[PDB]
Amino acid sequence: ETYSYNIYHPMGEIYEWMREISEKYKEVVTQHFLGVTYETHPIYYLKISQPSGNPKKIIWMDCGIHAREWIAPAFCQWFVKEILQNHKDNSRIRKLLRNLDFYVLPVLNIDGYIYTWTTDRLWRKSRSPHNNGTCFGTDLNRNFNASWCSIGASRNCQDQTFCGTGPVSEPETKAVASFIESKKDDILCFLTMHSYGQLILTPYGYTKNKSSNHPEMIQVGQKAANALKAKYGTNYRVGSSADILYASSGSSRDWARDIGIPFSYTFELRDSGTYGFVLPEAQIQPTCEETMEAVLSVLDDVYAKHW
Amino acid sequence: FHVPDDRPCINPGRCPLVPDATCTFVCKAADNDFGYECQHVWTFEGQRVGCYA
Ligand SMILES: *[C@@H]1O[C@H](CO)[C@@H](O)[C@H](O)[C@H]1NC(C)=O
Ligand SMILES: *[C@@H]1O[C@H](CO)[C@@H](O)[C@H](O)[C@H]1NC(C)=O
Ligand SMILES: *[C@@H]1O[C@H](CO)[C@@H](O)[C@H](O)[C@H]1NC(C)=O
Ligand SMILES: [Zn+2]
Repeated sequence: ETYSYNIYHPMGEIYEWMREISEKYKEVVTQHFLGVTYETHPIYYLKISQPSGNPKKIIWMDCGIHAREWIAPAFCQWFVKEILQNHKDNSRIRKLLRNLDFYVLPVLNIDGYIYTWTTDRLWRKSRSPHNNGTCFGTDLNRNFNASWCSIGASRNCQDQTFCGTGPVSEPETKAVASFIESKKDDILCFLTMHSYGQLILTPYGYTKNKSSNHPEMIQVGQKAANALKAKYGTNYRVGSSADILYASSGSSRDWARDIGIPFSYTFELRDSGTYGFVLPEAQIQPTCEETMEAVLSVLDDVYAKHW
Repeated sequence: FHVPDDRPCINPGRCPLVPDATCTFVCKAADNDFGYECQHVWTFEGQRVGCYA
């Protein structure tokens, strides 16, 4: 292909990329329908799996739950490309694929993401109408059934953190949650990619309580942050959302930990505020390369726990 | 339809990424049952900004 991973792509190009990458790597990748957005845009994930007789555990990664965070879908595509281009020759990727399958959701909030290209670059929420169309959008990362709407979320539909009309009320959330719920016993690690702030966040947002395996989570997280910084010197902070970012509820990260997935992280990618959400394309390649180091460090650690 | 006037947000809460930003309630005419559409807009130093990551 002549598909550049060093620029931002509108949704139509991502639909075509998923279809092309799936056929070119058909021996190890399949594309699966999860559901449709409010506006009937299809939501897919890519499953990377090297066929074998071993039972597989699952790594889940999703990007673009928040529409304006363009660096996150860029990284999901970078991740996929790196795995696929190196899954035969690279001993470390070949290792991971002997026992893990990767499920990657490149853009979850497709309606909002299209909206940021067509109309409003700083849109965050979905595009579902509320109050007879007088307001639009649910914050999909406040819509999961994890202490739903208890703190750090609004019941006001005009607010950027609107939690929705009820837990798992939006079609995007339903599609993710029902699927994840059906695989939960096999999912070892849940990664949700966001921007910006250069943080690696553990549960929880809705309490300052820590999960039962919090020491293990921040050891893995800090080693990943160290591996990331080694690349270009980018500084990341590791800790629970409530401690180092702000309180929230209904996040997919907390919901995943609550249903028993042992490693659940939110990554907040570049930068620290100079450009914010509108990260220049000149920073896509270095952001993705350093983030790749972090993610493979996590996957190495998760893997070493079992094989 | 009487489109509500733009005004400061009422009890807007924090803007964690830009703590001193200003929240405005902004409505525009729209083709729906009530004739308008509203949202909260955050601005700092003359530019719209995001508050949550
Ligand atoms: C939220 O989760 C609890 C289970 O812990 C469940 O009993 C309740 O029905 C759930 N609500 C939805 C809408 O899934
Ligand atoms: C925090 O943990 C304590 C037990 O250590 C528990 O009683 C409390 O309900 C927890 N808080 C939340 C919000 O889950
Ligand atoms: C607003 O929407 C509801 C549908 O949920 C409808 O019953 C109601 O009549 C609508 N109001 C107006 C003024 O159209
Ligand atoms: Zn986000």
